[PDB]
Amino acid sequence: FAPGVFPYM
Amino acid sequence: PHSMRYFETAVSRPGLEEPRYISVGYVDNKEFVRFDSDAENPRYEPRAPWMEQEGPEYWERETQKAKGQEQWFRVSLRNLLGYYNQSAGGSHTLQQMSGCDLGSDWRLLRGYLQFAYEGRDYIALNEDLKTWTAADMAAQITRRKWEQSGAAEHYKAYLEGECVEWLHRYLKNGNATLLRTDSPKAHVTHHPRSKGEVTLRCWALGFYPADITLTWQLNGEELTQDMELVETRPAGDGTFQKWASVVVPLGKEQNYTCRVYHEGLPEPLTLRW
Amino acid sequence: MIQKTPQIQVYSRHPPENGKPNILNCYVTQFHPPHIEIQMLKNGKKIPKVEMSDMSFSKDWSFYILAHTEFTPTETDTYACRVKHDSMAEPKTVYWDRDM
Repeated sequence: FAPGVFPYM
Repeated sequence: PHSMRYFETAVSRPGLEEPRYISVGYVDNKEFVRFDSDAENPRYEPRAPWMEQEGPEYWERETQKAKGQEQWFRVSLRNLLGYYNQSAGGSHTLQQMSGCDLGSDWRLLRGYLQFAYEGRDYIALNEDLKTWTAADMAAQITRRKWEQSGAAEHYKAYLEGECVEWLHRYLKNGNATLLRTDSPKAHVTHHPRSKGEVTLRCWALGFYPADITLTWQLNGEELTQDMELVETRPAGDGTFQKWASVVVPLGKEQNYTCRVYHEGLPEPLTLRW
Repeated sequence: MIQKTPQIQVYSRHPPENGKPNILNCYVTQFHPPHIEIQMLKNGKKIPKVEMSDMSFSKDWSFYILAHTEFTPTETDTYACRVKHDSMAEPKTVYWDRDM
């Protein structure tokens, strides 16, 4: 199961 | 102890060319899935046989995620440019390593999450899955941004729950396969003399996994001084190779023993010339 | 600016025997950026079909790749690997050694 949504750098 | 990781990369292209994104999954250090934007049909593909057991719901779900992450890197890669005062279009690379370790008790041992811009560390999530470690003054803007948005907490969730959950599952799917071991087929070679010295090379070929230990000894006492060893290298057929060499004082050839220790071996090999 | 210099190992998949087809490998490792160009040569001629593995990186963010090809070792012919990367001013070409 791969990574998902997240706040930008 | 077991683990799962995802090494992802997004490399910027000189021109207006959208950045190439690639993701590789790893269970117990074995690559198991892979996504690549360069492919004609960009999709997460099975990279281990025990992975073909997954239905389309899985492969579509994963591919969706990879395409979201594809755009996640396009932006962040755009933001880092500003942060670093970098120009319009050059070669820029951003990678991230995430995953989770499972102790002997199958409970979460550690969770990981870290980025690197241009091959140098950028920002990592500490082992408490709450605080961040920014590498430089540039990574300070991101960290403060990530402290504001509470990003850390949302990675803590994936790490403690979904990463752990899914590692337990692939571990079950790839039982014997991941645990398989191929034993090294060793042998020693002889090489021409330099007035008063000959080289003895011990070869270990056809082993899996990569971890191997080769040693050259003299009359029992291990000689580590002036021993030549190659970094383990893949044969290209899934097995690895390596070799240990010692420039031995001729005549005294048979005085040197070589042992090979590998997890696949029932007993460590010992060889001589 | 962020360049790291590739480490090359040219070696065959099986121990060489003149006349017996085999596969010559070029394990380029430790480089950054991920853009590189690896050439397998024979007698100074670029070998036409050189198959490269997919791009992967390790814990220290550096990349590695395995370039391989079909070759038939003889005593006369020489083989080698020429790597071109931005961390280097000029290509690095290392030769296959039967004994290593």
